[PDB]
Amino acid sequence: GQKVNPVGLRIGVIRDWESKWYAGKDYADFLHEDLKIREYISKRLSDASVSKVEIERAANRVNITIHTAKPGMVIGKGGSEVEALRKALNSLTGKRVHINILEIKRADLDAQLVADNIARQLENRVSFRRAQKQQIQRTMRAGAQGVKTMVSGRLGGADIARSEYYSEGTVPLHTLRADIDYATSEADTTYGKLGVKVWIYRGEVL
Amino acid sequence: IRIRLKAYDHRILDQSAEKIVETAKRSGASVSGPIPLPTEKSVYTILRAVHKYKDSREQFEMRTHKRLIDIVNPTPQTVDALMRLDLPSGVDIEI
Amino acid sequence: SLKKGPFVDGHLMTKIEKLNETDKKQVVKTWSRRSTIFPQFIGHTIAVYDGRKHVPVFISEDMVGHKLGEFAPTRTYK
Amino acid sequence: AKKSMIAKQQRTPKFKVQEYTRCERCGRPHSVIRKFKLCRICFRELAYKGQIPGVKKASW
Amino acid sequence: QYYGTGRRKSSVARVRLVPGEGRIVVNNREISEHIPSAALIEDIKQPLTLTETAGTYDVLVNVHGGGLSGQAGAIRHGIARALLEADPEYRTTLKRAGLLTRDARMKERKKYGLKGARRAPQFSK
Amino acid sequence: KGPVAKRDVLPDPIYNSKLVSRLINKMMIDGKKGKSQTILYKSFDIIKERTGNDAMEVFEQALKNIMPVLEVKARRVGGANYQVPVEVRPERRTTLGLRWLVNYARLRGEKTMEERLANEILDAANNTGAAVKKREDTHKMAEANKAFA
RNA sequence: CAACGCGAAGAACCUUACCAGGUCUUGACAUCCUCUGACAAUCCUAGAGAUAGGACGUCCCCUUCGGGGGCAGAGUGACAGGUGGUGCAUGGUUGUCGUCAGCUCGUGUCGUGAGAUGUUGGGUUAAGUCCCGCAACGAGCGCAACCCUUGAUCUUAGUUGCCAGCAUUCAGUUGGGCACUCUAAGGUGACUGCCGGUGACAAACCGGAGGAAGGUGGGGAUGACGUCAAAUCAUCAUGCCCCUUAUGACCUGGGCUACACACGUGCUACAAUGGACAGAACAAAGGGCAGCGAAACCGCGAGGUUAAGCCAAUCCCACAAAUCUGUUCUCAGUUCGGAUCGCAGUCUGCAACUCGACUGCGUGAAGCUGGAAUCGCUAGUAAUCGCGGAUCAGCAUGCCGCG
RNA sequence: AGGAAGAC
Repeated sequence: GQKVNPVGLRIGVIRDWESKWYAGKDYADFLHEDLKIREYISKRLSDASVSKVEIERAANRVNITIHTAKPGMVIGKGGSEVEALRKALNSLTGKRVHINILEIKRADLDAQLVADNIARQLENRVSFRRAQKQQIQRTMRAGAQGVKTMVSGRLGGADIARSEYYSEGTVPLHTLRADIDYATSEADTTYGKLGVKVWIYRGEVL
Repeated sequence: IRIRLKAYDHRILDQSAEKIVETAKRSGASVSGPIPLPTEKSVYTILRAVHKYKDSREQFEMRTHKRLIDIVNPTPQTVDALMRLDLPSGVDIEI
Repeated sequence: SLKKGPFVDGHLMTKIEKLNETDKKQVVKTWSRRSTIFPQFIGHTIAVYDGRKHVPVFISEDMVGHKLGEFAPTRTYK
Repeated sequence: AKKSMIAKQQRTPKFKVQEYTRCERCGRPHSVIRKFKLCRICFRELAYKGQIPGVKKASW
Repeated sequence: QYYGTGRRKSSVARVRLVPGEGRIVVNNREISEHIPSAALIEDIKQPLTLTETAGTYDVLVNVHGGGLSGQAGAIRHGIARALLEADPEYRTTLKRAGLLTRDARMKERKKYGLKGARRAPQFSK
Repeated sequence: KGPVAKRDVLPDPIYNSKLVSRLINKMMIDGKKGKSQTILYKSFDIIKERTGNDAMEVFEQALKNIMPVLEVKARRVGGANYQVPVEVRPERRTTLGLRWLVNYARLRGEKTMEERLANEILDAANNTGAAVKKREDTHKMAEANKAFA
């Protein structure tokens, strides 16, 4: 009884996939293994706040590129992450891996980082309203064309669970050539479990 | 010799088609145009909800398509050159 | 068991055959509803698991083609 | 109790007809797809995320 | 050797009419045991009689796909294309007479939750 | 809302006999056509030399004798559910006439289809008809209750 | 309404949670302490389950001879597990009103205030869609368009299609060629683009023309703020409850499929707009390698045999029925209808009794178009006729899709 | 100026 997920509605027609390959008659166990890579990358790089990973097959070699938007607390001495990730990933999948990193300039317009920012202030236990206003101000001072933010759950009141919305600019969810970046994040506090949905209208596609 | 290629993304398969035609033409390999082969379809139907409301369903399309090229003359040095030529990771070449 | 004969639990098959080739003995304890009654099993006493107990049944001569399973119905009605 | 039957799923069974299918990314039987080994729930969630590159919205 | 195309209801047909003595044939099998359903007979006899070009051209017809009445509509569109190709001097008279519509009436896509893409199953309070 | 009608033409405008062209090629479809129409044509022949004249005018006065002029609808006024007679548009007249013809022909019941269809054609040809009597039932209700206007 | 062919796109045993029986305590499931550093399989006794002992029967790699690379096991506590309760403790999803056209904000006016205005009024639209007055001027989510598919054509692209134009044969397979259907990229295209009449000349409405379609061409996807404390603790997760010598575990058998009844949804009919038999037919869209399986042979039948071809526009499913011509039945519980019942089988599977499907027989039931009421349906729509597909070893009248 | 119709 809600809107259909906009990234899942945009993929295939305007949005290119995050995976660019084919597997025949071994499709199932490649999906199982590369989701094991994606959960392991998420679990060990949640501190480094990856926006997205994207993979490809190189005829029994796999190429991984990871979008993290900062080298600073991520690359270490420069080779530490690539040795500690490439040997570990070789140990897990048993196949030849290659890894590369990419950065996002104007780094406050990426939705997964925005929802992780909101979630991080929720375990930081600053007030949710201050989190919404500060993130709205951060996204407009970075510059954008529209932001809609939602946080639902038990927001400090024990006996009621209600959502809060905060928006600015235009976010049409029904124009197809619109390039909404959408993100859902999950926050665990002593009050309970809180859901964040942020979706950003960055630009236009002709 | 016939070369097939089958994948999901008809854009990058099209630029792969003129790139292989360009390499074969600059090698002078008695070129033939890439013939469009019919697609293959699989439409899956998923319960929209989790526990209830059987009349609420959604459909998910999978479409994958193939094209074919043919080389008449042998030309083995240029054939080995286009074997050793690099390909993108979506073009999904079959010999 | 449609073309190649009755399909049974061979361990207690050979147990009851080594019973009856020597003597006549007490009831045969079985959990197995699986078995078809072989024609050489005439006159024996079988304790079949009904789900709650092991009901006793005597085997008559007329046990022509049907399996052992119908001796203990598993439902009680009125 | 789910991971007891998950242990049944990864362990080979006694007889080969006793073997059944479970999607094993999320935790259920009952409408697993064979050619993905994902059921409806975790299939549609991870498809809206965007993996399984053949799959998109369907209309004709 | 004028050549026309016709499409109606998931079926195609191609027609070739050359100057003959007025012979009409589909698939090189003749009218009696090849053509039932006399709607096809009025199909094959209407436009040549309404025009003055009846006994001049002979027509070979090739057929692919579909059923009988949709096949007849494909015959209609094929011979209409063949005449507008051959003799365009009264093609405008054929236009406002009609028969050039090429109806888009094809089978409807079945809708989920519905039986025949219009029929909801049944309702009760 | 509003009514709207379309245009469509089956037959040719000129050199086209209306009833003969209808009789050979028009408005009976969806199978069981061929043998039924041949035995129906020879039913027309046996009634042709059963009557002592041309049979088309007695078929057309059969159509007149089945063809209704008025019918009556029910309108809600008061506590009685009164009835209002009405003048009828010609397409509705044709639809009603053919509809009563076919459903009472299939409804009375007889040996088989061609002789029963001819049976109610001749039953409409003479004035003493069953569905004809129903047409005069529609009138005798209409000019029994046309004091309502 | 918005539960009742619903979660289930598939219960013989696992699925399975529920019941009975016999069995477990760091347990198969995650990590630390210490050894052996590689573990297991084959046949018995019970075996149905753990267990207990037996025949080869705890068997890698780096190695400055110290030790490590986590796979296998062994003893230990921190432990792990809960398809157990709480949807009124929650996120995450979904239906509903409803594709209904509405829901609000900024600035500013009016009001002591709650509030109002914009968002009302006139003309049209499917629309809060457009335009003219107006203390309002604007903006945002919605509507419409952009997206996909079906509707005609140009260029390029002709095999695993097309046989037009040709020579060839019962297999028109072939030697030769892309113009057509066909597969498909760029497009061409329909947008109020012209005439007349209304409409204060505006927006719009009606009738006309090359056109494949004229007034969003047909359909899909798309579902605003919110309501129903609507549904789900059955994917995951602090909140309490019992356990951890047990609501947590292992397996065997049973039950989820019972049955005096009442209901929801469907199938098959009650028939001569037919039944039976015989002959000629027209061919959409999907699936195929622990597979799809052609030909031929055997079989009063589902099927069996060795098996050519196919990793697929070639091979198989794929033998489409309703349709069209002949004989019969002549109005009947019948040559309708096929359900229950016995016999004998085929296939799958360790196993078809509880509880699979299908076939050959024989048996032939109720039923002669159904009261109160009640359901769906507007340019292939209802109705019929089939055809695929999905979960799956096997099981359609269920569901999805196609003609 | 054109029907009597209860309760939650």
